[PDB]
Amino acid sequence: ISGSCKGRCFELQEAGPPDCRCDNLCKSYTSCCHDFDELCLKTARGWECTKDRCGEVRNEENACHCSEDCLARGDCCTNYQVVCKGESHWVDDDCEEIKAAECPAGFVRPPLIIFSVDGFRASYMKKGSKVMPNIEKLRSCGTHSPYMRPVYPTKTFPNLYTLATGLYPESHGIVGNSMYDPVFDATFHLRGREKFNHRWWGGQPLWITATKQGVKAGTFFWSVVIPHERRILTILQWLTLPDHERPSVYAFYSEQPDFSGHKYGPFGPEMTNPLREIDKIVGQLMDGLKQLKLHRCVNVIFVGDHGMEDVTCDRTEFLSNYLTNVDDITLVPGTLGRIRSKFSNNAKYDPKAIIAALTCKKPDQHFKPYLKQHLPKRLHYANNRRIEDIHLLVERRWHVARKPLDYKCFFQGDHGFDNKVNSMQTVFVGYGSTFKYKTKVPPFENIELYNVMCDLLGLKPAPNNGTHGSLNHLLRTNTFRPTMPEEVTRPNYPGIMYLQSDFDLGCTCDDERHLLYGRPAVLYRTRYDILYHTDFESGYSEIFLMPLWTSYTVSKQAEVSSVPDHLTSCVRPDVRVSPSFSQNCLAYKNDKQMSYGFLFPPYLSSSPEAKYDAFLVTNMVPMYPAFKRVWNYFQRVLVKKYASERNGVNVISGPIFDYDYDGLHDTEDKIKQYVEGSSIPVPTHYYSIITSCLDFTQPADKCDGPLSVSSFILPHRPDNEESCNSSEDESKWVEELMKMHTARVRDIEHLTSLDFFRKTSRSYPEILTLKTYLHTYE
Ligand SMILES: *[C@@H]1O[C@H](CO)[C@@H](O[C@@H]2O[C@H](CO)[C@@H](O[C@@H]3O[C@H](CO)[C@@H](O)[C@H](O)[C@@H]3O)[C@H](O)[C@H]2NC(C)=O)[C@H](O)[C@H]1NC(C)=O
Ligand SMILES: CC(C)CCC[C@@H](C)[C@H]1CC[C@H]2[C@@H]3[C@H](O)C=C4C[C@@H](O)CC[C@]4(C)[C@H]3CC[C@]12C
Ligand SMILES: CCCCCCCC/C=C/CCCCCCCC(=O)OC[C@@H](O)COP(=O)(O)O
Ligand SMILES: [Ca+2]
Ligand SMILES: [Ca+2]
Ligand SMILES: [Zn+2]
Repeated sequence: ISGSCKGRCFELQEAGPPDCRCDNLCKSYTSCCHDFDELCLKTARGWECTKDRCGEVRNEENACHCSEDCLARGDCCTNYQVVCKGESHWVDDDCEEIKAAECPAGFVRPPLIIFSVDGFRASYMKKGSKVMPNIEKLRSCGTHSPYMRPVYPTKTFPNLYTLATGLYPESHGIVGNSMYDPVFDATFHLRGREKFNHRWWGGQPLWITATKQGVKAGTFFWSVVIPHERRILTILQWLTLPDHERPSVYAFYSEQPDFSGHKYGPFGPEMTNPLREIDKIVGQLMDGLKQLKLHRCVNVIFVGDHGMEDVTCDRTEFLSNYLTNVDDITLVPGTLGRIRSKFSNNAKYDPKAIIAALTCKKPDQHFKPYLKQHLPKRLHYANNRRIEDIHLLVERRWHVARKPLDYKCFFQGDHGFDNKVNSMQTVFVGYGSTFKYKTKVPPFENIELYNVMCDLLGLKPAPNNGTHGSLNHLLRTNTFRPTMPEEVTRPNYPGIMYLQSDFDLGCTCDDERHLLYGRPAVLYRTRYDILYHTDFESGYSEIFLMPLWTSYTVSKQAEVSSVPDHLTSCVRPDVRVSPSFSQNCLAYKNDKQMSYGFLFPPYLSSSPEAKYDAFLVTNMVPMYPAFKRVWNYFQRVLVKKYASERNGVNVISGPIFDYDYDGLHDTEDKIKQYVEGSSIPVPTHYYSIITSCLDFTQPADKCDGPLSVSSFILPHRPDNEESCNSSEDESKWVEELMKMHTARVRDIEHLTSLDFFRKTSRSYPEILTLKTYLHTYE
């Protein structure tokens, strides 16, 4: 019978054009039939059976049933067997390893149930089985990490879609809870019907990837009035559908503990209550799965999207204290700041004046302004038209707003800060057939889970920003095996081919062991030369006229010499490299804005004789004088420091060209600044990979087991306006700037189209785990 919801409640073939709908999203579209809340959302007698309800006569108006025939109809309360058939709650069963998916007949695959909780800070898991018995046993039985790193901004909507796509917000388009698309000339918001339009959403989410490859998904979404218990009973009821109508992947999301976390903060005593109610819902799901004889078949992912931080209104910075006029600008306020012009036609609006008026203007300033290209590359922002040119990175525990008027304490917790902040770290737990038994894994970013979930359903994942294989150690059996990217350009090994008289670069001068993990593979068409020296090895690009990488090893005992005062302006030609593909000092001395540095520092030479190799023209790179304060401190103080703390370090350094701020290696046509009157391109960033042995008892060049690595992508900027303390000695701000721009080896690989750690004696999945490690310093 058409026109009403009986026989169709939460049907997985929902559609507005035909009839009124009865699915779990009819509320959000305001299109439910008149009998939806009467038939599909029954709430009589609650969600728990009792001793007296055992074997009752079927009353169809009850919320859930405790009759005898409910197991066949597939709509018992989740505690039916526990209270009526003497069974035990799943949380009380001992932890028994699942060596193989024990599934009842009919299941092509272990079902995947995604359980998402908003605002579940990683600190919450320290409450134990006293508050959350079901969650802690999922964590101890299955696979878990100390925390999971979200994406920036650490907000629900960008993170929930990132979890479903594996892409950064810059690529899937959901760059914030609120955003303005200038092409649409429209505003995206949390509340409202604008979010329902498909134009805002890029990438390919998990449910679309499953649908396209013949794996039914159903409906991932739940209208907010549908209670959590009804959402669980709906999922369990779907699990009893016939074979070719039963979805394989399911998703539950909960708005707690985000709501209570905002009202009371992450450490409020009121936080205990919602975390009990969340574990109750987890208990209902696992009780129902055991009741369905699926507790040893289903895969369950308990995941969060963002943490929570203590934020009060008394800690809100106001732009009206900084800018002469705030009426000409529109600001996205809160734990992050995005500033654009309020008027289409306003030529009196200039970003350089606003950025300057916001740059180190007050002591104890709790925000920092950035052009989006100058944000730390680990954030992977910028590359989207919905991302404004002016971004304010807000200090943790603080807010920023335009005026005090747009501000009228209502809240005690908030989120959205840098994704490396401790309070923003969230949780991940994997329990089920394919997940490992009682295993802890290192922290990882949520961009990597999309590959795992498709692997759990046999789906080929759409292109994403996870490094497929870096999470292979999460599963019991992996169908996917990573492929080392094959080398595109083979290197040249040039000997001495020229005489020093062949060179007229206008340059003066008054006169294995260093490649520990194999050479980097060049993954694009170019021409470069391998150059061996006593102290360092480098792959010199003949196209960019500078090395793409330079590798050298500093022992724990290595001494730091100094350039003699008569050799400080010494640059020598490389007789192995043609003068046609060499840099020249006349370019640098005629460029009044640019100086030069060295990828291998002459301060770390093993001998004055070998020091002349450091002054080769093939070891030099264009560097602004203000950046040379940062580069020279890193090479002369910090590398020796790192080699002392870590029993030697292997340093791989090189330039990065990303003028279009898309995170990918630029080709020749995208470089927008050269050395004046030259063909020497100006790098936008400089990277370094500092590798040691995880077992510090062994030196870096004699390491047997896993490695310890840390990387940075220092922005090559002509001023130090980013560091407000740059007036003082380099021991008071440089290390802080580098900690801000920490990076994964993976991010350097994207920005240079290179591949590191190819001959390591470790398994490639373990290496893929290393290349995704982010040293957060927190
Ligand atoms: C994160 O992953 C996404 C998706 O893999 C990456 O974005 C993709 O970037 C590539 C390279 O720029 C784009 O490919 C190109 O497509 C154009 C047509 O638009 C055409 O010239 C070629 O087919 C070329 O391959 C691709 O369209 C784009 N896709 C999406 C969905 O964004 C992104 O670069 C990754 N981020 C990082 C930091 O690696
Ligand atoms: C409970 C409501 C208030 C929350 C609104 C839910 C909203 C986030 C969901 C509901 C419908 C979803 C879209 C739909 O599933 C189809 C796809 C196709 C895919 O290629 C891109 C994403 C998209 C458009 C979904 C986006 C998220 C939606 C709007
Ligand atoms: C497949 C992995 C994802 C698991 C399934 C989640 C659904 C897929 C994600 C879709 C992107 C849009 C989110 C869906 C609705 C979000 C429901 C929700 O809970 O929103 C609450 C959020 O406003 C409040 O948090 P904040 O304002 O950021 O503090
Ligand atoms: Ca680029
Ligand atoms: Ca300064
Ligand atoms: Zn949330």
